[PDB]
Amino acid sequence: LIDLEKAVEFDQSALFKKIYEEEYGTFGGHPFSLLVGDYSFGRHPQDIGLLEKLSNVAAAAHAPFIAAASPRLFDMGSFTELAVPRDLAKIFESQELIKWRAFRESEDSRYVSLVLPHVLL
Amino acid sequence: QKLEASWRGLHMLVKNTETGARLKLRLLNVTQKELLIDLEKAVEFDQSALFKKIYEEEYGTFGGHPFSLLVGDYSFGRHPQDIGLLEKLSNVAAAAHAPFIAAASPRLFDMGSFTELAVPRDLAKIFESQELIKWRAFRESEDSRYVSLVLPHVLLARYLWGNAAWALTQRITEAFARYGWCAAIRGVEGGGAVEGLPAHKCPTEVAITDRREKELDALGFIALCHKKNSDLAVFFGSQTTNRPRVYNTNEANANARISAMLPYVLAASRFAHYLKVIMRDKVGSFMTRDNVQTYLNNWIADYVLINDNAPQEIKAQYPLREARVDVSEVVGKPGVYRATVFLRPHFQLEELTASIRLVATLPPP
Amino acid sequence: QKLEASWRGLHMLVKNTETGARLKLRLLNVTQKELLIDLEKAVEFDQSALFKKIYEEEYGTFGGHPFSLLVGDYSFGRHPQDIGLLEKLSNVAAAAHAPFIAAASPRLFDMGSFTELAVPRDLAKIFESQELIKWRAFRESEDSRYVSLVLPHVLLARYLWGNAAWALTQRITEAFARYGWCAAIRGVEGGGAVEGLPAHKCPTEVAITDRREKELDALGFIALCHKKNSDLAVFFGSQTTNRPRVYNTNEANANARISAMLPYVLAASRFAHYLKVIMRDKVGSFMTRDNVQTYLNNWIADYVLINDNAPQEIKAQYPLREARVDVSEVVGKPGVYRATVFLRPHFQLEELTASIRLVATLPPP
Amino acid sequence: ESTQHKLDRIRPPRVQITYDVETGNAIEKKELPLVVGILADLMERRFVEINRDNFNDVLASIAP
Amino acid sequence: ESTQHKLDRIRPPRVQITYDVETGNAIEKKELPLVVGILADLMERRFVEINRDNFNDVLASIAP
Repeated sequence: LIDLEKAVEFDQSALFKKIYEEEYGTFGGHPFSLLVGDYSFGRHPQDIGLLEKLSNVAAAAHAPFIAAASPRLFDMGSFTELAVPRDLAKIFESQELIKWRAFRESEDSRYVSLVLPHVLL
Repeated sequence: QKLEASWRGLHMLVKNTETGARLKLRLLNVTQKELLIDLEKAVEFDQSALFKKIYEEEYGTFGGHPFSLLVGDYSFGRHPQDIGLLEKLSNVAAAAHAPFIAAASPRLFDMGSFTELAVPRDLAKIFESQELIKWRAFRESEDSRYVSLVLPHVLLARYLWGNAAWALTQRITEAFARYGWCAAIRGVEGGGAVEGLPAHKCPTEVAITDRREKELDALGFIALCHKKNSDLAVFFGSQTTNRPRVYNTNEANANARISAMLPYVLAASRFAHYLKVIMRDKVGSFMTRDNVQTYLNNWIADYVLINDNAPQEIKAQYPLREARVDVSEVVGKPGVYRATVFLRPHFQLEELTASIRLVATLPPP
Repeated sequence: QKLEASWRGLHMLVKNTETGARLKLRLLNVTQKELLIDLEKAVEFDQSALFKKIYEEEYGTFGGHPFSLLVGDYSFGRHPQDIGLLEKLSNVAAAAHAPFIAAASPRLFDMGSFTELAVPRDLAKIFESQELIKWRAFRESEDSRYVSLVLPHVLLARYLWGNAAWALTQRITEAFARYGWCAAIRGVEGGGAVEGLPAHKCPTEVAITDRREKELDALGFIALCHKKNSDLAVFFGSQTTNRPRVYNTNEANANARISAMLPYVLAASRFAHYLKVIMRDKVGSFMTRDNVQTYLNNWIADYVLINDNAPQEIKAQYPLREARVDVSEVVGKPGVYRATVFLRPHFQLEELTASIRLVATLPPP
Repeated sequence: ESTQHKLDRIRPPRVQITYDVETGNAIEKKELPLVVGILADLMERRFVEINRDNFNDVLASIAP
Repeated sequence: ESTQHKLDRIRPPRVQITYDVETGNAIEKKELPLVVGILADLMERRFVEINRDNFNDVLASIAP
C-alpha cells in the first residue's frame, strides 16, 4: 500500500518496476503470466484502494491478480456465517461498499479475482 | 485547514496532471490582498505586476509560451473589494486571452455556508439585492467572460474542504492531455466527472438538484453536483460569469450565448495564442493580403472536423466544426492588415424539453 | 381495526413483493390531515414536503431512483378537503410522473358502506349532485390521470376490511417482477386476479355485476369484483379518475381515452423516468439535434414488440407496439432541443358487442 | 394547467418532461342533453326534474 | 481510463498492447428499479426502505 500510494507516478512504484518494466518491458524478459497475493481484502477504504492500485499494475503488465476476499467484505466475522443472509446482493448495496462498487465498474478490475472461503491446510 | 486545503488541492492537481513537454503548471505564490493592492495601485493597467507576468512576459514576448488558463485559489464574495479585484483580474485575463477560474464564496449568496444552498425558494431573487449592484455590473462587462466561478467546496467545518477550482482545473488538464483541447470538461460522459471522492455525507457540502443546478448556471456559476449514493460529482454546466446580451436576431443571441461558455472561450483563447505566435513569425516576410488569408485558412483547416456523427472522443479532439478567416488591407499602410477569425465549435447539449404522448396510431412527423 | 388493517395490508404487500435490486418499497409514515396541511400551507407548489421528497430528492436529483408509483392507504370522500387533497396530490404525482393510487370512500357515493353499492338503479345519477361539483371539476383536470381510486374494501364491521389499493399495488409489483413492466394488471388472465382471499360471504364486501363494474369504470373507479363461489376477485378495469375529453376526430378520442388508463399511464411515466436519467447523463456531450434523435430512437427500440400474435406473457414484457422520437432545435439557443415521444402501447380488450344469428347459409363477411 | 407545464416556467430543469394528449387539429365536441319541459295542471315555482326514481316524491310534493 | 491506455501517452514503448471490450456501435442500457412510494398513517420524516427482512424493525421504530 505504501509503495503504490507514495509513488510519484503510477509507473514509478517498486511493484510497477518489478512486474512491468523488468520482465514485460525489457528485452529478453519473461513476462509474469499471473500474480497471486496471499492477502485478504475487506471493505475498508485502504483495502479497496490497494486493490485498485494493484489492478492498475496488473492491467499494465497483462498479469491477472488473484487474492482472497475477507469475510469483513461481507460484514461477517467469519465465512461460517455465509449461509445466514437471505440475499447476498443486498449486503453489497451498503453505503460502506460505494468504493467496492466503483472498483467493480473500473476497467482494470478484470485483472483482479477474489476467492473465498478459506481452505483447510 | 485553509493552508492545508490549498497545498493538498495543489498537490492533487499536480499529481493528477500529465505534465511534460506539452503541459506545464506554473505557480505564483501571492495572497488575495497582495493581488488587490498590485492591481489597484498600478499607475496604468499594463503596469501591474500581474499584467507584466501574465501578458508581457509570455503572451507578449518573442519565444514566450502564453498562459492558457489561470486558476485562482481564492473565494470571491459580494464585498466591494472582492468584485473590484474580480474586475481587475478579468481585465488582465482578457488582455492575455487566459480565462480565470476561482471559487464563489457563500457570502456572495448571503450564506454562511453552502450547506444552506437548498434553503432559498428562488436563487435569482437573492441577486436582485442592492448589495449586488457591482456584481451585476461586472456580469454585464465584456471581460467577465474570462472569469468563471465554481461552487461549492469539495471534500479533500471539521472536514478538510477544498476549492473546487482545483477539480475543474484537473478536468481541463485531463481533457488537454487526452485530446489536445479543453472543450470536453462537462457532463457525466463529456469530461465533467470528478471521480474517487471521499465517501464517509455529501462530498460536495450539499446536494444540488437539477433545477437548482440550472438556476446556478443561469446566474453565472459552475456547480459541482454530487451523484447520490456514490463517490462521484459532475460539473454539468460550464458557464462563465458573463451574462449574454439579448438581441432581436437568432444569430446574435446564439453568438452571445456561446461566447459566455467556458469551453468555447478556452478554445478561442487557444486560437488567439496560436495566431499571436505564428503571425509574429510571419512579420517581415513578403506577404500580400491574399497571402495572409491563404496562410491563415490553410493553417486552421487542420482543427476542423465536419463529421457530426463522430463519437464524443473524436469530437473532443477537434475544436471546430467550421472556420473561416477574412483578411482586409488598411488603406495607406502597405503591409498592414486586419483579419476576422470566425470559429464555429462543436456544440454541447444544454437542455431538452420533451413531451411524451400515448397514441393509438403514430402521427406523421 | 383501522390500524391493524393498515399494518396487515402493508405486511401482505411487503411479503408478496419480490423486493431486491430491481424492486424497492419505500414508506412514509404520515396521516391524511398532515398531508393536507403540508400541501395547503406550502408557500409554492414546489416547496411542500411531499414535493421535495417525491420530486426533488429522487426524480430531480443526480443519481436518484424516481418513484415509479405512489400508493396511499387513505379513503377519499366527497368532502371539500378530501377533493382538495386529491387535487394537490395529483399535482405532485404529475410533476414526478408517479401515478397515485388510493381508495374511494363509500361517502363519495353517499353511502354508509359499500354493502349498499348494488342498491341504486343508476350510479351515474349520484354523481350529478351539487355536492360533487368539485369532484367533477377534478375529473376534468389534466393531472387527474395520475390518480386512481379503487373500491370496495377487501377482507384481510366486525370483519377486518382493508384498502384494496394494497391488492392493486401487489398486482403491479407482481407484474413488474415477472415482466419488467406494469401493464398486465387487469382481468382474469391479464394480471388482475387477486387470489387466496378469505372464504368464510363476499370477501370484497359486495358482489359487483358486469353492468355495475362497467358503470363504475365509466365514473372513474377501479372496482374489485368477487368471482361468485370462489376465493378470487379480479380488477377488470384499470381506469384512472381522469374523464377523457371528447373530440371530433377518431385519433384524438382514442388518444384521450388511453391517456386515462392506469397501465398506459404507468408505462408512459416509466419512460419519463428513463428519459430524465439518460438525458441527464448526456448533458454536456457534443450532440446535434440529429445525434439526440438517433440516440433516443435507438434506445427506445428495445422496448418495441411488432408481433401482435405473441402470447399474453410475451406482450406483457414489451410496453410498446410502436414508438418514435422527433427532435427539433430551438432557434437562437445552441445545444437546446425539444422532443416529442410518441408511444403506441399494446392495447387491452375493453368491450365486445356480439350479435348471434342462426342462418341456413353462411353469408359472406 | 398541469403542474408539469408550470415547471416549464418556474426554475425549470435542463431535462424537462411533460405528458400530453395528442389531439392534432381536433376540436372538443360538447354534448347537450335533451331537455323536455312539461307544463301540466296537476314566478316562485320552478321546473322540477322528474324521472322514474322520484316520480312518487314529486306526486307527494304536489299532493293532488 | 485503464492504466494500459495511460501508457499510450506517457513514455510509450514501441510495441504497446491494450485489452479492450469490442462493443461496436452499442449503447449502454442502464436499468432503473421499480420504486413504490407508500403513504400510510401507521419535512423531518423520510421514505424509509422496507422489505421482508427489516419489516419488524420498521414496525418497532414506528412503535404503534
